[PDB]
Amino acid sequence: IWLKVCAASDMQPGTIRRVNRVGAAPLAVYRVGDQFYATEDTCTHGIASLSEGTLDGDVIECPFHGGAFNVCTGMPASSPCTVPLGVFEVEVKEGEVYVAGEKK
Amino acid sequence: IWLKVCAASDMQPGTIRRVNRVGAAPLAVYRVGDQFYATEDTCTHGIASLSEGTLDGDVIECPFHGGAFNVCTGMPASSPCTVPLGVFEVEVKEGEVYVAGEKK
Amino acid sequence: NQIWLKVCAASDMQPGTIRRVNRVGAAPLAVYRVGDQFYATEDTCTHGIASLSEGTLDGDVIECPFHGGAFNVCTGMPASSPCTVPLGVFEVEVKEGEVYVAGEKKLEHHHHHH
Amino acid sequence: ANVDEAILKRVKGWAPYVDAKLGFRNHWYPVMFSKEINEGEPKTLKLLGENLLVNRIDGKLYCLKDRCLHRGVQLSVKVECKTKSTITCWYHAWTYRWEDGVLCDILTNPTSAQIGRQKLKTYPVQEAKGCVFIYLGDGDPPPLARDTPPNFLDDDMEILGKNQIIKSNWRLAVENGFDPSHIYIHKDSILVKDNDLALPLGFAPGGDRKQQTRVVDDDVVGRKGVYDLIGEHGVPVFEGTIGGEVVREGAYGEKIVANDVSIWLPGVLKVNPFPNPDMMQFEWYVPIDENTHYYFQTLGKPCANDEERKKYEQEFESKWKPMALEGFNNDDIWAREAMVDFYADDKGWVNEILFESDEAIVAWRKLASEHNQGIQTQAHVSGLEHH
Amino acid sequence: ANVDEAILKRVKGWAPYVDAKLGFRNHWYPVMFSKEINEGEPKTLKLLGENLLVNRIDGKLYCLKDRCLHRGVQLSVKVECKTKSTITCWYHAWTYRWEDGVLCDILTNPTSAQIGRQKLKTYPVQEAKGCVFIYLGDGDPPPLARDTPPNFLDDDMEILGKNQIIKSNWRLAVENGFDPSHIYIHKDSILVKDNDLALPLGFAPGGDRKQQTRVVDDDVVGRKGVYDLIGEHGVPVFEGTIGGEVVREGAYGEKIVANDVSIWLPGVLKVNPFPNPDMMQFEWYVPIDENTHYYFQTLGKPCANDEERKKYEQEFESKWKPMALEGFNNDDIWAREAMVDFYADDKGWVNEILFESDEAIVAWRKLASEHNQGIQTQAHVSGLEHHH
Amino acid sequence: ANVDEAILKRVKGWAPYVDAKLGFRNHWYPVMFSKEINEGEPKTLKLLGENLLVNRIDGKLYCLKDRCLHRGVQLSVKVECKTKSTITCWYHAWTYRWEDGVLCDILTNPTSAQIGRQKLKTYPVQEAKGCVFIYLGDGDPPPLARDTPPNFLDDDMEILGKNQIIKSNWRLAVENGFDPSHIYIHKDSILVKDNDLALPLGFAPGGDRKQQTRVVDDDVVGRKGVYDLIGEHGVPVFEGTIGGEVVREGAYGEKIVANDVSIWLPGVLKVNPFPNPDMMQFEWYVPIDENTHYYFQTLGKPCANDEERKKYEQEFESKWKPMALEGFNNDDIWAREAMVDFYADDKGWVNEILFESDEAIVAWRKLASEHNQGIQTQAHVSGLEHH
Ligand SMILES: c1ccc2c(c1)[nH]c1ccccc12
Ligand SMILES: c1ccc2c(c1)[nH]c1ccccc12
Ligand code: FES
Ligand code: FES
Ligand code: FES
Ligand code: FES
Ligand code: FES
Ligand code: FES
Ligand SMILES: [Fe+2]
Ligand SMILES: [Fe+2]
Ligand SMILES: [Fe+2]
Repeated sequence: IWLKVCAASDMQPGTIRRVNRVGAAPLAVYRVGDQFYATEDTCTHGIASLSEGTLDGDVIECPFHGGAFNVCTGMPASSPCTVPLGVFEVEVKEGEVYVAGEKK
Repeated sequence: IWLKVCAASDMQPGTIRRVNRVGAAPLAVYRVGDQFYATEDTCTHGIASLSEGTLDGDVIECPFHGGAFNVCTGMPASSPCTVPLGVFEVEVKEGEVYVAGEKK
Repeated sequence: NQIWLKVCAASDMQPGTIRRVNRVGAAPLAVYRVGDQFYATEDTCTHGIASLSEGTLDGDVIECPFHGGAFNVCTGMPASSPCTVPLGVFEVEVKEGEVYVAGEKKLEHHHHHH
Repeated sequence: ANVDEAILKRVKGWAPYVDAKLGFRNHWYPVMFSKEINEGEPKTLKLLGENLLVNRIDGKLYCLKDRCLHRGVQLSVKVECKTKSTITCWYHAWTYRWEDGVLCDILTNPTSAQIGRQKLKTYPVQEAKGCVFIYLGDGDPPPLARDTPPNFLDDDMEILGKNQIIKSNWRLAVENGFDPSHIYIHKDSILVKDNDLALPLGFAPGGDRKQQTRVVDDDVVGRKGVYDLIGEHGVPVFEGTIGGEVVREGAYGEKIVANDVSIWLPGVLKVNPFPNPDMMQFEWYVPIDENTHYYFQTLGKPCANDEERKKYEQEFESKWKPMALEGFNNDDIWAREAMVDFYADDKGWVNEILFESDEAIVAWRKLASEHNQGIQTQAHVSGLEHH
Repeated sequence: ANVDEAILKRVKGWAPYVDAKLGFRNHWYPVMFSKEINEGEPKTLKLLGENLLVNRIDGKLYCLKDRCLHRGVQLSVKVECKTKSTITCWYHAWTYRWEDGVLCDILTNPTSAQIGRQKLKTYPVQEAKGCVFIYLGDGDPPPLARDTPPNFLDDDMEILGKNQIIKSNWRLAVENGFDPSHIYIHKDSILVKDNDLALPLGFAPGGDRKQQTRVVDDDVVGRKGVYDLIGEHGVPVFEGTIGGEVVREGAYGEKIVANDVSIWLPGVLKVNPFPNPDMMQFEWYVPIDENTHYYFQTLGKPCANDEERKKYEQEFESKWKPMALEGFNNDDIWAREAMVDFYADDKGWVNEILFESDEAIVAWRKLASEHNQGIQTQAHVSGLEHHH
Repeated sequence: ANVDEAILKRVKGWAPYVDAKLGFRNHWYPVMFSKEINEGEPKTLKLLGENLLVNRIDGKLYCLKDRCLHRGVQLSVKVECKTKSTITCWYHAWTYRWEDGVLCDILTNPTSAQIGRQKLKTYPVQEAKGCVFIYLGDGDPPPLARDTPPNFLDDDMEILGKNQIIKSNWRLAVENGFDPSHIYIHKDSILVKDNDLALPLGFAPGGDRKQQTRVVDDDVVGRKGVYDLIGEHGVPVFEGTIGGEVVREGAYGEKIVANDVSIWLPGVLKVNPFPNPDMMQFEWYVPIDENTHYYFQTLGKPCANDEERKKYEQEFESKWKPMALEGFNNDDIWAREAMVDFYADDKGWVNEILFESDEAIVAWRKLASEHNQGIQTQAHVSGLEHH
């Protein structure tokens, strides 16, 4: 169920934050403007950390091979990525960032 | 020695009209602005029908390989064409277009 | 020979032009007029056997007509490949509106330190 | 994509066909005969520029791309099938299921996050008439019937054949086979004399342009092809003359063959009847890469019982195969190879000077351009790209 | 610019490495063994795409570019050393000094103004441990130690080896060598049984990414490299399973080898200990051109005198070379060749799908991209170009 | 252009020459000896990248491009000369006349509209001194004398020679031949000792640049060439030294040869006298394709009667051919091959470091750039292109 990630102001616009989860695969929380999104942190094309990539609009570019994903739908935006990223809806209440426990 | 093609008004400038002749090779009637011209319909470089090509000014481009001819002189304008096209006499009278039975 | 070699009247050369100076028993020189200043170097390109006086002068850089190599006429240093060997530079002075070029090239001898 | 855009721009009637140097994607293609692949013995081959692996497990055929997802090596360099349903890469042991290509295990790291999250490309494979067909395409395949000539799949049709690799682009092969006037190169074939065939040197066309061919835009199964009708109103040429003097004659045999000749997408010719009044020939020109193709020949004959089939197989091995498939078609092989240079730089597609009988070829090029199911690109081979 | 810029732009973490198809300039590289080059007997070789000539004069080695300055022919087509300190091109007789490459004479024209005004490219050369190293770079060379792995130069370390030309780009060779999981290809090597080795099939990593390796850039001699510490927190794999069933096991020998593996610039691997608990293996993957490399293998074992040295040599010839260098590493050869096609069009650098053990390789790619001393280009081979 | 514009922009003195990788069009070139082509036996060859066919009919030679207008196959794959004056393509039987290349018949369709309306490229052919010359150009050809060195066509000059294919661009061959200092590579030639020749190792230039050569552009025959006059003011090098010590000596034979050397467009050298004081050598470096050329060698010696011709022919076979053409010129062959890599990427034309004796080569490059009759391009090979 929902996990408290951080205060909205803890992230500058256009930045990415990695969220480690004990016993689980890490997640990546993106701040596009004033909006927040989250996906699995590991690129589906390899072992790269998307949180160490480049964000352009709502598209995250993997730092390894240039593959890319739409941080909202999790669908590939650029090759060689073909496997859709797991998306996690995020909630922002009272200046606090929350990311769902499961996908969807 | 003249065959009825059509009424000058039935042809928009920059358009082509194929003239089939019983027991003989077809001809192509071109309307360049206010004047009409005629040549063999078959491209000399192969078996293409020039009436299915594109007219740019007074130059007809063959749909097969891009070869071209000047519809007034019948001379090649673009490679791979090299053999001159047979030109036929065109005559407008009482608003109707007429093409000569034999080439000039 | 002679310490200073008489070339021509400073007025006989237009800005951006080059003149070849032949010498008895020695290799030819090339004198360039950059604006109102005069410079000189060996005439033979260091990359081959071309005559730099037959090249094109662009500012203070002379381009060889053979392979496109180039040099800075002031320092004699290569400015464009395939040239890699520096040109010998010869001092030029104007006495009485007359152009004079040195008979011996300048050396890294008794001058500013590095 | 595959050809200089300045060239494609010039070819307005069939640019896609000229662009299709690697073949048409999303079509079925025969690549070998059923007897060539046995239980648990993976076989390699290249189709449309792609390296593939075919295996037979519990009688059924499966096809996997012969390129490991990890470092791109061909799994076939050192085959390692450690369980009946899988194949393990010899390099770092990534293991894939033949069934769906899923990466089910990694022996060098059983805890890898990649397990179950990657999939090696697989292609549908179907056996019919003793022939192995592969659907080199994406998504659910259409019926095999769509990509085969009429009657090839008939219940009583007995199919026997031969396959080999030929050094020419597949299109040169298709055009040569469907070329009405190429029959001239067969004038001295042993089959003509030894099987008493009637064979003209060519044809003097008759009727209009549209009467020269019959295009089939749709069949009951979605077939796309063209029939050569030059002989419908054309005059068979039996004596060749130069300056009015006879210098060559056709063959005046009694057997009339090649009643109808049709070419079908993705590139298979049907000659009926041939090489004998009671048989028919179906041959594919399968693209392997830009310079080579599989010349997959088959001869079919209706057979009711097992006795006739036996007899037919005997006749095939002792007569038809050596006298027809080789004695007749061997000349087609070097004829195809002779056109390689002119088209190799793609300039031949602009400089060729066609004549009347080529109407058949033009009809094929247009049909192919308008109804093919996709152009194979080098990107499909190395990995699709989109930024 | 050796690779399509579109591809390089995609590889944010190690573009320089992907661009270094011809190797890194300004580094020392071993190209042959001392005993292979004799007095006054010029030897030809290609290094980083450059044709070179090496010669021994009065015992000392000299290296000249094997390409006459005049019409660009290789002097080696017809070698002409008319004096001990020079070589004369067989074409128009331009003559160069081995010591500095200066065009000192021209037999066809002694009055030529070119004489003394041209210089053929020379490269520093030094022999160490019986190996010939050439500094393929410009300016004064750095200490050899910088481009050699630790202990290779130790006083007592006796070095023996083998060298050959392999048909694959040098990087594929480097990565195959430093690859923790490739060990799987060696499961049936005769060395494993014949030398009673303990050898797993692979590794299940443990701990974070940073812990997977140790990036060294604080070495005092200046060497730059990466240590593979996968077996530090990872569970070695001895039972290979498919669907949970054991289909293959590793080797349960008594000898413990390869406790630590490290890769160092310009591209030399160190496996310690190997192939025996009291030995070390040092191997270079030297770039010859874009498609080939020298697989320079060396085995080191401390020796206190000429008696032990002789003993070791005999063991090397009868056992180590055939059983290890060949019996073990022969599989690495075809493994390298198998990756050629995927990477040949440079597309593999984008399409490869990596997994956990590749973290070590990634670290190497980044280290190499950041600490290499220069990227060799085709222009270096034909002649550097520059427009004012 | 056949070369990167960036390179051509750099070579202001002879860019056309650097661009002429395929040779100069509109010049006569020798390709074989008359005795090699018999009546009614077509021979194939490639000249300036073009595949050609040469045939002898009633003693006269004719040349047709070896590429059918239809599908671009080489007619020579299977030669079918059905009447004395024609050749019929083996594919669809398009038939051409040797004399004018006109498409006169088509056996596969005698009613085709292409008949009498298409023409295959023909090239002028002329035999002289027992040598076969082909005018690889368009329009009526100029006199053969224009493209031959002085004295080659002399009535009493008996011409004997040899021809072969060498793996190097024609220009590298030309420059090797006209190179004054390359003489060094011949110092150990058997001709030097066996024919007691006087042969220096090189030359110490003398006089100004203009005096180094004699450019010929005033020849009444139209010949365009350059004479190498380095020995007129220079001091022959017979003692080569290093550090002031003699390390090699030239040949001090009694026979004086090669005191007159000249290079002529399209690319033929004349060495006089050579290999003997009473003979002359004329050799062509004929472009076949960008990587190869015919090394057409000929030796000329005046002969007033058959007895003298026979005598000459005997010594040619026994001495001149084996001792000179082969014994002396063989080193030139691998010398040419040795320069291929440096110029292969066209960068050698920029990075070469020339010295004094190369002034002769520079004169030739400028002469060739200024007086060639045309630059052959790949477009001439595939088919001229223009919008
Ligand atoms: C891991 C474990 C052993 C080795 C290795 C990586 N790379 C190697 C190269 C040569 C010999 C042994 C090894
Ligand atoms: C100088 C001296 C002799 C020759 C030459 C240049 N070029 C030649 C070409 C063929 C045979 C001899 C020579
Ligand atoms: S690991 Fe992300 S694009 Fe390859
Ligand atoms: S058929 Fe018209 S250009 Fe070819
Ligand atoms: S001679 Fe001046 S650039 Fe070469
Ligand atoms: S390349 Fe196949 S598992 Fe690594
Ligand atoms: S190529 Fe070496 S001296 Fe001329
Ligand atoms: S290719 Fe020659 S007649 Fe068809
Ligand atoms: Fe056929
Ligand atoms: Fe290994
Ligand atoms: Fe020579």
